[PDB]
Amino acid sequence: MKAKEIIEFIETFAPKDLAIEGDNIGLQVGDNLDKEIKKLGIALDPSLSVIKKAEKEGVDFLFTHHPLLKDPIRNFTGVIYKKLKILMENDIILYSAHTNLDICKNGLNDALAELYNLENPKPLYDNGLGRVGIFKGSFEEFLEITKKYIHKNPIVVKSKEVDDNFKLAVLSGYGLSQSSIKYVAEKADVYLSGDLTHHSKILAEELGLVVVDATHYSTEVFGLKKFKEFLSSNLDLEIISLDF
Amino acid sequence: NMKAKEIIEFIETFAPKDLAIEGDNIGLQVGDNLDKEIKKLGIALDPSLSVIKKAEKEGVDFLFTHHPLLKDPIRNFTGVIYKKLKILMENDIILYSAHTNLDICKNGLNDALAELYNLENPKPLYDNGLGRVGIFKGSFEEFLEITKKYIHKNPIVVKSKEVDDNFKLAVLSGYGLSQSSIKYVAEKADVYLSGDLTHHSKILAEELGLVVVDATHYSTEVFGLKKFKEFLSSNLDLEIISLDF
Amino acid sequence: VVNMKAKEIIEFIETFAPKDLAIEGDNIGLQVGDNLDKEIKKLGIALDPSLSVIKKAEKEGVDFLFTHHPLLKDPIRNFTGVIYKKLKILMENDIILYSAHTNLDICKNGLNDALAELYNLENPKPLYDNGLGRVGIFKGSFEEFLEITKKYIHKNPIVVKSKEVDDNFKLAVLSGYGLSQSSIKYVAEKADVYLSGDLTHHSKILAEELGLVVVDATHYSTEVFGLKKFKEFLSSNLDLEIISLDF
Amino acid sequence: NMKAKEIIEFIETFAPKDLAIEGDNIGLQVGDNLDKEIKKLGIALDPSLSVIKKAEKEGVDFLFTHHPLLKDPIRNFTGVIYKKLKILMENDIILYSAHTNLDICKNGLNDALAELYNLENPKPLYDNGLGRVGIFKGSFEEFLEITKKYIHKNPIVVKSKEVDDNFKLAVLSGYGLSQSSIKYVAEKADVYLSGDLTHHSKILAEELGLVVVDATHYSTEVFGLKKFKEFLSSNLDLEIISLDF
Amino acid sequence: EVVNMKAKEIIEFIETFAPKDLAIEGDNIGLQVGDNLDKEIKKLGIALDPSLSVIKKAEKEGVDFLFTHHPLLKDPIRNFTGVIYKKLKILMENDIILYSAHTNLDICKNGLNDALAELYNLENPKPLYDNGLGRVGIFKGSFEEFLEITKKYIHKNPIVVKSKEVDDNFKLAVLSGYGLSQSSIKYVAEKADVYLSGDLTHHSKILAEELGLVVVDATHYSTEVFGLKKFKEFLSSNLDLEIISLDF
Amino acid sequence: NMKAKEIIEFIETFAPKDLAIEGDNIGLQVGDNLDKEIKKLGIALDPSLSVIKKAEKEGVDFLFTHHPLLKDPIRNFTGVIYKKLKILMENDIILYSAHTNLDICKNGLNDALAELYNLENPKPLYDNGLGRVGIFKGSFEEFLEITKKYIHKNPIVVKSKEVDDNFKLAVLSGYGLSQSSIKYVAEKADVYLSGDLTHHSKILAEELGLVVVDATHYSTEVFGLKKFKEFLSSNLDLEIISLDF
Ligand SMILES: [Fe+2]
Ligand SMILES: [Fe+2]
Ligand SMILES: [Fe+2]
Ligand SMILES: [Fe+2]
Ligand SMILES: [Fe+2]
Ligand SMILES: [Fe+2]
Repeated sequence: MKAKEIIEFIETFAPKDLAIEGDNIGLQVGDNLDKEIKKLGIALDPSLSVIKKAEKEGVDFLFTHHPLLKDPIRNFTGVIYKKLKILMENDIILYSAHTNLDICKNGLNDALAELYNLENPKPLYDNGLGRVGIFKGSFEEFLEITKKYIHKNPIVVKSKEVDDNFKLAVLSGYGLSQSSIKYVAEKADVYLSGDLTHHSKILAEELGLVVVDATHYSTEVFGLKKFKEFLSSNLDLEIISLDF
Repeated sequence: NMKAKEIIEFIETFAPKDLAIEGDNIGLQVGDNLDKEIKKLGIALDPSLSVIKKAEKEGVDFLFTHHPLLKDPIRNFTGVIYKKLKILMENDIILYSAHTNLDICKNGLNDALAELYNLENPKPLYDNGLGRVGIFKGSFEEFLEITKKYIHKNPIVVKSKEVDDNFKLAVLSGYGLSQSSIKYVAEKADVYLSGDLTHHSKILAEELGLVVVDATHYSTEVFGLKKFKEFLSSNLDLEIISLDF
Repeated sequence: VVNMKAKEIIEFIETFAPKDLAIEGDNIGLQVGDNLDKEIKKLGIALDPSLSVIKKAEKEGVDFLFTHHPLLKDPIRNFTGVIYKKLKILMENDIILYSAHTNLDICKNGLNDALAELYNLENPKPLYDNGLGRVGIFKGSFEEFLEITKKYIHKNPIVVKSKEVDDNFKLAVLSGYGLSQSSIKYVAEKADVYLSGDLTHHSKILAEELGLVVVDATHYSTEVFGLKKFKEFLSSNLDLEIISLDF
Repeated sequence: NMKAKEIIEFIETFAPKDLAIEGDNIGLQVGDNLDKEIKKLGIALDPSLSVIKKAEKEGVDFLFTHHPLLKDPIRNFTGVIYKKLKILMENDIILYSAHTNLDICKNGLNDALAELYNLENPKPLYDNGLGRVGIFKGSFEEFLEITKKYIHKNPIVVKSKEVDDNFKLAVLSGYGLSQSSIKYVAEKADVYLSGDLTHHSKILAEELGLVVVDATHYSTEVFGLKKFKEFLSSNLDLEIISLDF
Repeated sequence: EVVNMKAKEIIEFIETFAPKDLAIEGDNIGLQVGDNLDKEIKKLGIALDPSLSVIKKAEKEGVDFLFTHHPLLKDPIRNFTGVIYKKLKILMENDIILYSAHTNLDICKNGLNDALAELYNLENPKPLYDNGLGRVGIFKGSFEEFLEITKKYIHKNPIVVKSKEVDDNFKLAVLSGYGLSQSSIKYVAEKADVYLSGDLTHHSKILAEELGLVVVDATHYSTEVFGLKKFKEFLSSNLDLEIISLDF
Repeated sequence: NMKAKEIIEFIETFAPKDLAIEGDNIGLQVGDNLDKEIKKLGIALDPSLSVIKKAEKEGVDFLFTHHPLLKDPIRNFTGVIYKKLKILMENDIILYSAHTNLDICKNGLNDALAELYNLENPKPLYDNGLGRVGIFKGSFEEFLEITKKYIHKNPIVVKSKEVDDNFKLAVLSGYGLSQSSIKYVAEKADVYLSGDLTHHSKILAEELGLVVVDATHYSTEVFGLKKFKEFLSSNLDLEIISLDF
């Protein structure tokens, strides 16, 4: 397969126009997209160690969920220099699907909704991010699923008691901003996401929203693993994971 | 028999308001007549709803907090903010905050951390005076043991590289672990002690080789806030209690 | 005469003056309040949520305070001085404060319609694109228009008589503050005479240059005319004691 | 006798342009050759169309106004501004303004008001130098009588509270009655004399207990402008007339 | 059979050919200087620029209505001194109307860009930019023939940035006026082999060389005046009015 | 045996980075390890693709340019910038720029022009230090002949007016012929020597009566850049070649 064909397949699953405004999705680093691809690597982050591992494992198409850069730059030194040097010197293509992969059908948020078997799931935000629906079971059962499948030691902000058959909101990645807490508190009893910080914990306690931080990494890697299986099943291509 | 304005004078002598960084909402949060006599002072990290309820329950007349009531301004009064204000106003509880001016001032929250680790030749970490950095005269393991004994029993350690003895330690009380902070501090220190670590910042520290120790936002401020509470208790003839620590 | 829940009063008011009619950025709706199941015995109406209005509301046992102007235009993050005094009174008495501002200016039979109907404007149209103000032909003389103004709105309006006004002229009306320099420039292309409130020096000079006759019947009176109509409307439909506080 | 540039130098010695507040469009409004000989100088508050027509009718060569011709810039020349510019350009009448620099300078428009009321220990009201404030050594009624005799016969008085003798009086020539000004001045004075009162500012003054006297924008400026005109007449051998006062 | 027209009739005619809503966002088109548009017009003058020398020549020649492609001012002002004072004074004391059709004249059918596309007989021309500016299509011939046309009809010594060899039947982009900004070079490199426009500067030359876009600078003036002459001929054919050109 | 950081130190001593105007992207463009030993330094006006290819071909390990690689920041790497970065990174070629700091410094690109024309009592043209202006002690024709001999054989001359002997000459290396520059310099000089003339600026200069001589952006910079190259060659024991001049 050619790089552009891999990109075509991925964009059919996760169309770029589903990405939220300003999200740096698509080609991160690359020039010739007609090149035949020897090995595909999948990672959450285009980190320096991921990129070093890509070169070591002979990966020539590196797919990541997070973009290489959010903020644009005009000097190339330090860590970004080391990263670009490896990608360019080895002609490794770097391509990202970020919020388009969060939002698309069977994408990262759908993977969470399906894991918890949410009843009548809907998008949490108007832009399509996150899912919300009824968890048909006890709070304890929800926690066991979280601990078994996502993360063993989640932070639980137990802001109030949770009855059976509650509204569960899920957001893969960083969903625990203060403004998100305020928003989700109007829509759900429990909010499962990642990257909890102090001010957001206090706000959830005030609003009575139960928050479960199963970490940014794990709430995304759960769906990313499913995405990797989908690619492996459909493409005649060697595919490896680099930071999971 | 102290007046609210005299408590405010005492606090602002320790932590002058002009030390606060641009835009920080410090000073009087809620209150009108500052000639009011104050019988009981409450100290808290956060002006949360539960802290404010506890203040009312305990007969607190002056509520001092590190964090301001609001960061972003509002023009409607409903829900939680309505509930908070209602309690403060019907009890005429004054709410007053010292935030980054208390981080930055001499013997404030960052100085308290610097003194705990006995930093050699300490300097402000940032140009605006936030944080401290200097040499820790000992091993990484000794630095960790101090952290576990006095700050947080189990901090997250991002061990991005090996750390030699007599290393450069930067400390910042509260939330110091933004991505831009990681990048900045990596140029100034081997080890960075602060709070509120998140994923992108963890990855960035590993790339840069900066060892990051997250002893939490709460604990890295409450360490110094307890010192500030003792300082107030020693100098003021006033009943003083802590509400969320 | 019975008691209503606050949410029922709000629902009625918003059917008359829908919130989506408000112009961009206008702070309309709930100003101060939490539980809208609160039972309401006495509804108070005011132009302004002033300190004296709020004191009178407390004094008169008002449970629901409706005002045309919002409590705050610019948001705040400290609560001291006057705003402290106002909120303390409202919160201690759990008085709900609710506002309908430009949505009440713009809606059918709202404040601007009330003026257009008073002057019996022929073929009235909205004055601005956002629906604010009204303009049409006044079927009469300038003096007849002034006497109507004097009888119903304000007895001694300031008249900037920029030119002679012939019978059957184009009259623009805007309830409240409609006399900014940019408004004078805009309305000068649309009307012979502009009736509104809050005239200041640079706007007077500008009107004289443009030949636009301006009548300042005051911000207060040009809104209160329609606010009285609104109060009568509520009194006719709601079984509630309803009082006016600053008019 | 005199060239325009000499008239300008004299005015700018009295009211230096660097006194004008940021963004104020002061100085040469319309003109090219400043060596032009000037026989007749006209002074006006506003560079209005009727003032400019009168300048042309009276053979004015140099038109001085307090207010600038334009606050906001334009890139098309039609309607009233076309009419104004055509009269000035076709007659090579120079139009020059001193606006807030004339408000702020020593013996300028605000100083003229301070001196009329014989304010004790006067200070600038704002940090940028606008307005004056000091003690009025007399009763409220005496202050009002001075106001009515020398400034405007029927000022609007917002009597927000009782005013005792020897009160703090703030004065600002022109438009000083914005909401943000009311809030500011309420901290500094018992009584505020200025112009261009509107509804929201009246309500706010009542809430704050600030007594406000609107003696109008026009009259509170023209008082000092008449003084300025006499000063010019005393010092320049030039025919000098006033156009809108 | 030469008569006087009212200014508003001239404006109506021009705006029928080049409607104001074709002008790009922010473009200062329409009436520049003037008040009464019932003014009777005996002599219409056409110019590229409302320069001081053009306005002086207009006054000298008794022009009553001055039409220019470029607006008098792009950026607004609030003081009237120096050159703009000199210009406005001449226009106002003589009550000469100044009116401009700028990008609406660039974009309209048979406007300045179409005139270039037609001169090069572009095959299947399309607007170069989405807002309608410029034209692009196939030049059915050799690069050398394209050059000969350029030299004969537009400008005798055009600057050629020969970034690569150009084969016959290439994609030719044209933009009348200043089309050679860096952002334009980048954009057009994706759409054409050759870019004919005006006002080349150093950074743009380097960028064109990097991208392999052949750029031909036939000057800002000449790439617009070619079409402006057509426009003047069009007016002369349709209005029974004396019409002269002032800076061409 | 000299290190990249030592080359950079030498250059920044001559042209300190703090002389660069606000926002100018000067300093290290591409590079990581500045302890690297440098065997061959290349000097160029532009970090163009052809310059960078030539640098690789000639074995240049330190590439110095006047113009920065990027003015506007990017967050994707494709096309031409990909090709350029790849060549630099795969060969570990350092790219370093001194832009307006080299324009402004003593004996920098603008001083070099001022010295060529032997300007009398030269001063900076702009407040930020850009450009130079002073008296040319000779005729306009003598000035043109110097230009033709040393800078550019055939400069564009916009002869807006006649020029008397001993006129005021302003020089600015590179692109100095913006419309706002034309307006500014017309107040300070009779003749303006710079580069990159476009139509609107030509018209404006004719209106103002400012004589403009466009000796091209490239040539007015390369003149001083050659001087800078000789200065480096005279002081550093290093192979130094020029790449686009
Ligand atoms: Fe993420
Ligand atoms: Fe904090
Ligand atoms: Fe109003
Ligand atoms: Fe004024
Ligand atoms: Fe043009
Ligand atoms: Fe340059």
